Amino acid sequence: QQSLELTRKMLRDKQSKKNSGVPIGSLPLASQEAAVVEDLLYVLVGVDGRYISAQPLTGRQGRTFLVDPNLDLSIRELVSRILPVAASYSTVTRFIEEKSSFEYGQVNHALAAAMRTLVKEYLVLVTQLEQLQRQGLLSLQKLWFYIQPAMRSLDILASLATSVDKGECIGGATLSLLHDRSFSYTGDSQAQELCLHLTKAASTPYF
Amino acid sequence: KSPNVLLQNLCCRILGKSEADVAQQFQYAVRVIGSNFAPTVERDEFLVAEKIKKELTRQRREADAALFSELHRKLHSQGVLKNKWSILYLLLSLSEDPRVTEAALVRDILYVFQGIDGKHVKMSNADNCYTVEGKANLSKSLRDTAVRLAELGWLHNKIRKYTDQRSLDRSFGLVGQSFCAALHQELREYYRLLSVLHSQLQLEDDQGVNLGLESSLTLRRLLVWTYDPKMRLKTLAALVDHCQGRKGGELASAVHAYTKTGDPYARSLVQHILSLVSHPVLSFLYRWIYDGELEDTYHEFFVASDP
Amino acid sequence: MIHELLLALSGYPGSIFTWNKRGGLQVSQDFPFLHPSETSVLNRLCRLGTDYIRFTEFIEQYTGHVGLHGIYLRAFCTGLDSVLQPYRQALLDLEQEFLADPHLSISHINYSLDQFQLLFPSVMVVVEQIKSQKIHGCQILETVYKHSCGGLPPVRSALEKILAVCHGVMYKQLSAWMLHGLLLDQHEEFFIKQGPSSKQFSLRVEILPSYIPVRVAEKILFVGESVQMF
Amino acid sequence: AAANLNAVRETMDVLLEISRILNTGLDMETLSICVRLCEQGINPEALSSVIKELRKATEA
Amino acid sequence: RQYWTTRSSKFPHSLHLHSNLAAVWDQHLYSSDPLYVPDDRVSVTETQVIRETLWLLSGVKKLFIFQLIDGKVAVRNNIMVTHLTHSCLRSVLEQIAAYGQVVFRLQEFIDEVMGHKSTDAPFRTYQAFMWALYKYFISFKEELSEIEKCIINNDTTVTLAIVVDKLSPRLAQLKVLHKVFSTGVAEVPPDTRNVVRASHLLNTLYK
Repeated sequence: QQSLELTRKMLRDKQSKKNSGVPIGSLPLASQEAAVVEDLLYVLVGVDGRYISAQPLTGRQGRTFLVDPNLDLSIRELVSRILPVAASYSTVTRFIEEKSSFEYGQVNHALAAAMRTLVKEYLVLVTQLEQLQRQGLLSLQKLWFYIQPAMRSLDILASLATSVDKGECIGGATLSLLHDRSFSYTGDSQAQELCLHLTKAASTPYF
Repeated sequence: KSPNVLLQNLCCRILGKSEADVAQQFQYAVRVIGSNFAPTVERDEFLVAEKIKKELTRQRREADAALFSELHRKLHSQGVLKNKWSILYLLLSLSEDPRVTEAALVRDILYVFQGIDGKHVKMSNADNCYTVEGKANLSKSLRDTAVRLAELGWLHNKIRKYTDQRSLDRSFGLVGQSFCAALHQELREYYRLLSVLHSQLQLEDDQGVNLGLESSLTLRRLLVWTYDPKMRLKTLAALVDHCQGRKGGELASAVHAYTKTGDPYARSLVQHILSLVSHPVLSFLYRWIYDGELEDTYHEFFVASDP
Repeated sequence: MIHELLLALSGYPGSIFTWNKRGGLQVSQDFPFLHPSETSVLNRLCRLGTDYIRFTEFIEQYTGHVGLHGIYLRAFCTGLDSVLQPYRQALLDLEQEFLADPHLSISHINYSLDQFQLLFPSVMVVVEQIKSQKIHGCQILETVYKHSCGGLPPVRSALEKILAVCHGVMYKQLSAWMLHGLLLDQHEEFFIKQGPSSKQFSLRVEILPSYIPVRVAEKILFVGESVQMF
Repeated sequence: AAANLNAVRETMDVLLEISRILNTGLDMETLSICVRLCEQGINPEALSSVIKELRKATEA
Repeated sequence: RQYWTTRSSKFPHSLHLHSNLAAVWDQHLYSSDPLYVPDDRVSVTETQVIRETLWLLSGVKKLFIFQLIDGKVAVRNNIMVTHLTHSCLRSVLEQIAAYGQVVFRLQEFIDEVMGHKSTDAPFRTYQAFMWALYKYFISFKEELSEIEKCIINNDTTVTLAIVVDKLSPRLAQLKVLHKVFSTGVAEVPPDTRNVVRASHLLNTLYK
């Protein structure tokens, strides 16, 4: 909805300017944890888990989820805390889809592809997880331990994408965000690494 | 027995001095080795396999990546190795210097990716896409993953039909035929990636843990396998829709227009395609210059000659 | 299966692979292990198998025996055989690699033969045009030259090779007709026919290839007549 | 036994192939030593450090 | 070595779908068709196949798979190859048997001329005919013998198609000379003088 209108508007702008272009609660706690682990593994790729229904909220924010009401309190809390992975992935998917149109310019375009590459490695981690799940060696504690860095990184990238979207930033304005977010997250390599990567990638066409 | 033979080999072989000639070297080596056993993190060879894939892409040797993948196939086929992870990491370090059941589901999804309907999953033309038939046999997650995968198969079918049409007609001009032939270059990589996946699907028997391997293939594995192929086919489908009626210079401009995307992967692919398409155009120009004439039936040149 | 497959590709259909004379090579879809993708790949390959079969039939027809007759047609068949030869070598190498590793998928074979998958239909198109129009004599030399400017680099290279063979044959003819003024005709196939011979030759423009300038033609006639009368 | 010998031979064949295509810079004996020590639970990066320092001393 | 005896052949080989091809095809026929009754065909190795083919090329009279039916080489219909199937096997064998029958005709001509003149009328035209025949057959036989020697060395497994393609130029020359012989000799009856037959064959070869 919003993305289509934005891309149409900026394509028209480019054309005007450049003149071209059983109950789970009944289940034992271990079985419930395994089921929810598989469900969240599904959710990582944006597909539903067997006991969670994606809330069909699109065009306003990233995809959120609703768990089944038959769920342990602690496990429901844990899944609540771990959910933002799903919404951050939906956000990055929508971002990469929207930068598809050339009307965002190459700089914005080359932006999303970079995150696309990061998306790749994200899925790789998920594969790792599912391998451990294939081994049956995965516990929710260790799942959270592994995701915490990934949680933070996805949060950073989702914030960057949301800022670019809300500001409708194109060109140096995006780079300004890159200039700003570079300083916005001083004191941690977690965000500084990505900021440097994105600054380089976006500046290369503008350079 | 291990450490002695290790030190003897690494001294007499790596260095031209034997272990009976230089003494402290093997001492430092064994003390560095000593008191270390193994990482406690997951030691699945898939992670290092895609690490190698990423490195090879960084080396722009995707053909080499496919070759390494096939060699990995034989390596798992033999069953003579139990610690491939360590040897693969060592090879990575060395190479850095010079540079129904899910089995049926995956077989059917492969079949679809070859452009032809599978089993329990087929082209729903009512949906004009690929749909899971008899999905009550599976769960919702399985069918969702299948649909996400089969988007690529639908794009493949589209591009195959388009390339067959353009390979059929001859009034489509020399430049159009060159475009279609270049389009088949990427189809070649599509196909041999598919062949690699089919070969690894089962090997020939359950020799290891599963499929002739130590690790079972899953939809998630196919997902990471197709990530890059999916974007490749998306770019190609965009290109083919772009050049709907562009002929000769029309098409040459159209492709040069889509050369400005800014995705260095896709941008370089488009540049390769444009170079291939312009090669006939360049030959036309060279003939028109050196010979003062070029003859055509499907007028794709920018010079019109009058009878 | 795979060996039967390649032998069918070798022009020797098996039990599953049935060669209808005009129905082409087709698959006896009866094996319990066959799958729709399997059968689709099988049909895609039977395409090229039928192409090879028809190639062999035509070449035997117009190389082993003397309309549809003359040195041009035998040269056409010989060049078609030569162009198909690398296909045969590729087939044999694929057989060898299967005989090495049995875990290879038929998809690998399809990947390998995609090199000629596109090449074959264009060659069939050209040869069926030649036959249907009954192109005879030097006209045939023009025919492929017309198609010699195609857009398929593989097909274009094959056509250049066959056209070089045709050039060589007609260069033999022209050398014969120049260096000693000797006209050789199997079925009166030459860009020059006999004239009065009392003057000596008459051009054959209707059969002259398009890429032969007329000026060159009359220069040739002048030289040949001068030599013969001398 | 004989099948084991053929397996070991094709194993060394494949490892040589991957090494050569991967321009790693080793020969048959080096690879045999490496693989024989591979199952011994041996730190790879330490091996790489050792071999790199050996190769740097070679020219020096 | 003795293998032309009628005893059955049972041999070890790699077992695969394509290695057990004939057996698998017959099992499929029987399972699909219980009506199917397996036709007895002796199993032979490609090694034996190629040795028999070499013998036919040399013109060996004692043949097992090949039947000299009415003076023409044909196949034996009670033999099979597990790597192959019956239909294509027979197709290949008949493609070879065309050349084999040509060779048989050549052999009979040779034996007739050499009767296996200082008394009768001179026939030196026939003498040179069969002299060149023998020379060409000698070259062909050295080719075949080299192939056979490579076979007997028991090297890595080698397929028939290689030798088929190697001898294909020889197959074509075989066909050409068969046509020429039938034209210049078989056509003219022996009722004519040596003059008539000699001129007929001479003009055949000149044309």
